[PDB]
Amino acid sequence: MELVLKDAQSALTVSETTFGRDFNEALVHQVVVAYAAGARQGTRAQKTRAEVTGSGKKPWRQKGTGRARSGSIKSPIWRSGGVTFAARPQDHSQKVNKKMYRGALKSILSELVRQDRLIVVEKFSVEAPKTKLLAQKLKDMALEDVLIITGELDENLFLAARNLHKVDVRDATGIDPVSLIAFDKVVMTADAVKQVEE
Amino acid sequence: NTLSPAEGSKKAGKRLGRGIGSGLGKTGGRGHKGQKSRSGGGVRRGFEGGQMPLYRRLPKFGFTSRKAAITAEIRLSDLAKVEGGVVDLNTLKAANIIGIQIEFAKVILAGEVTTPVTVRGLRVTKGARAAIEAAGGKIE
Amino acid sequence: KIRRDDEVIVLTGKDKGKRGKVKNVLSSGKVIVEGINLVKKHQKPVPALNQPGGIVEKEAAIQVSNVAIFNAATGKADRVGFRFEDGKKVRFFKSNSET
RNA sequence: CGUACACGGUGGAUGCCCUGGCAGUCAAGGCGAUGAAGGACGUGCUAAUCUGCGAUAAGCGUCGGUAAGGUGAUAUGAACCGUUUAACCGGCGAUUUCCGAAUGGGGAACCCCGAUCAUUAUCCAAAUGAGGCGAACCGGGGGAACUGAAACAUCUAAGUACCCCGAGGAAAAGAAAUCAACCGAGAUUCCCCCAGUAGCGGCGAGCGAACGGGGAGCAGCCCGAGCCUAAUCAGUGUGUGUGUUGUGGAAGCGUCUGGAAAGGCGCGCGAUACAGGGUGACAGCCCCGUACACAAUGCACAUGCUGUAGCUCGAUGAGUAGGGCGGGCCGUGGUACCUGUCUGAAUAUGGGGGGACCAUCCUCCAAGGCUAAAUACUCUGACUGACCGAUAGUGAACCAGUACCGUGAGGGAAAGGCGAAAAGAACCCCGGCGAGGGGAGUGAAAAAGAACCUGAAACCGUGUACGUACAAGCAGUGGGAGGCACCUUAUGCGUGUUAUGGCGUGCCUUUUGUAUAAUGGGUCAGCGACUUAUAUUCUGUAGCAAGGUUAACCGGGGAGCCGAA
Repeated sequence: MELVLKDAQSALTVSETTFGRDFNEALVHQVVVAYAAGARQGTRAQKTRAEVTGSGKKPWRQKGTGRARSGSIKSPIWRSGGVTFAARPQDHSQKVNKKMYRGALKSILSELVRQDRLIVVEKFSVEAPKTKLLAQKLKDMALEDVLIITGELDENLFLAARNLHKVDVRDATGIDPVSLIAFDKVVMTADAVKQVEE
Repeated sequence: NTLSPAEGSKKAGKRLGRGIGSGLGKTGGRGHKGQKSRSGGGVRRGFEGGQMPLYRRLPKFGFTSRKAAITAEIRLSDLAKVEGGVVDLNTLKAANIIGIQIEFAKVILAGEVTTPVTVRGLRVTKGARAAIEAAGGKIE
Repeated sequence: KIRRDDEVIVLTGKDKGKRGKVKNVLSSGKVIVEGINLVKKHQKPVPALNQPGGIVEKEAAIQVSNVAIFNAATGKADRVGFRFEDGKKVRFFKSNSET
């Protein structure tokens, strides 16, 4: 259909855009919890170039273990080494995929074209220097409660929004599901929508 | 405001698909239950990839053939007609998905649409003689 | 911050109004103001609280939350004593806002 | 004496807290003959431990910082130090016993000297070196077995475990007598891929590359003579940035509840400052602190500069290439590499190589040498964690690697929480008593009084309800009679236990069959056993459809893989 963009005055209408991809509310809830989990530590195992010197290391008995830098790894015997059991790649994270992670990235982009969601803002948004101006454009927008949700834009990181509640600025190029939905929710700009198309 | 956000933290993104109750790999939970193959199931798995063998012993055996030139490169009429134009000999094939690090091919008239472009190839079959003759050009 | 070199003015405890110089600051957060003391058994002006006991922790134990050093605001407290060799601290002391 | 409960106890679970662990990340990274690390013994007015020092002994001096208080952890008594500005935190210098590499000699810390090897050598130790330590990384040698092959002698585990020698903060390799899709690439490692392909193998099980391509990082150069000189060498001056650590400082309203608000409700404010802590209860605006800025230290590497100094001609290295005998090792196959014994060439008008041998193309030239860059731990500093929570987590949040065990190597625990404040029970009676008891006092609460928060179960005593010394045994169900006792769940509606009567042989594995003279448990609580990557083959659900997915590495890539006869 047609996604009504908004001006700085949060005008009723501007241009139009949209994303086509069967949005799945089955594709906007955990993923980033997995991001929230997986992004924080995870002892892989073999992933490391650690090697063995064999005997003759230093005048002393030093078992030829999967050593590296000055401490052993990989070997289940020493910490940070690979787990000796079965079914879990990293630490306490959710095993899984490259496609669903992306499928969620596509599906999420579609979530934007939903009534009870965000709204597209004109490019001029990136101009707003002060933060207070944003709060107003968010008030008249009737989405001030979205501060509990999140925010986004295009070109460069919005210094005026970064301050705002739970705001983790991001650019249309590099946006992760987490950004597209700091909790299956978000908000973007005109140019951003165009850039994200790719 | 300065209140415990109704909720605005991290458990958000998306359940891989259906209600993942817990991490995969779960079958017969902790404790005792089935999840296995009763009888002589234990110390070692059943199969191995062979047999006694009664079937594998000496059936109508064969052998390991010598490496071949590794022809057989689909070059169909059309998809080479409703595309580009003339000059489609050994030099302009990379454009199309017809380019094996090896050699040879063959023409398979998937379509009949006139072209009437010419195509070398280094191979030929019935239909390769037909067309590119009624349409024009010369095969090598 | 609070310094034993600063004069304080009680405002809540039964010693409300008394003026005096701090005698020492403890890591616990309790301050002892010179003047705020108790009367021992053999009539000895020694700082402490009140209840029967044996070996004991001296000091009347005052809370910084109910004391009154400098405190720019509409209060009943008045003047308070305060280093100088710093110089930069003199500028702050000269400002009705800092110290 | 059986059961339930009540009061008190035992015990210590549980709930909450935690000055500890576990894990990850960033930064930083060597110490010693001007005699270190470690250990011993000492040192504070009293000090036994720990820590710090060491006989100038938990300290002395200087500069800077800091700041008015302080005399380590211990908040004791006495005393003393500080504004001739100490305590406390940072550079440089002085002092620095004895043993210890020690090295004169001997020795379980005690008594008398450069010991031993070696170089130079004025051959005098005269001038020097080595001899030790250090968590594990790199290199060079020696080299198993259990085990797998469901036996075992090849093979496999292993070139691993273990032994020897040595370097650095990093090591090895390296400019091609190469590659061999070519009118082509073109130093060497490493990552991804190529490959689980070529190849090996009782060809049984298993074993297993490389060229190339895509990346990271890029640098090429030295030995006989002629000539001459801006490479090198010696010395001088001497940072920026960055990284680590340290440093500067003000401010609190109204109503209600409360012992006290950091509560609830109302109103207001700051934010290049939407970290954390403290303060009588959940304080971004009460205090520290955080932006900000400053200072110290390390970095010190480099750059600049003084005097040195190009370039040219010819050749290019034999017990080697190669062959034979016997072995080791390798994926190496008649086609890997190396050792040992014997034999033994030619030379660029030459020779080697392109996975078999020998004569004809293409490539490149050994038997001499050097060479920057591309990462890797965690001792140490800091940070973080959907990690654990004190029979959890490191063995160690409490004296822990302590108490304790063994001749020794070695082995190795348990023990956390009073209260807002100790504010820690004055005074009195009792008693052998600073014990304890009574009374009394403090506090919101001691039904906090000190292994002291909360405080369960097994269990103990007492007591309550109800039985009960003719009574037969799962110890119930239903029916009908007896009573006694209690009316916080008023209604001919229930409980506690119970007299009497009809029935009724704990609970778990093995076994054809167990109640069973078949095995296991005295009771309790806590503890206590199917998990990882990859690959293959199905299934259910979901998206899109001859196309589809990428891997290393970049939001791009399509290498490559599978499918398409």
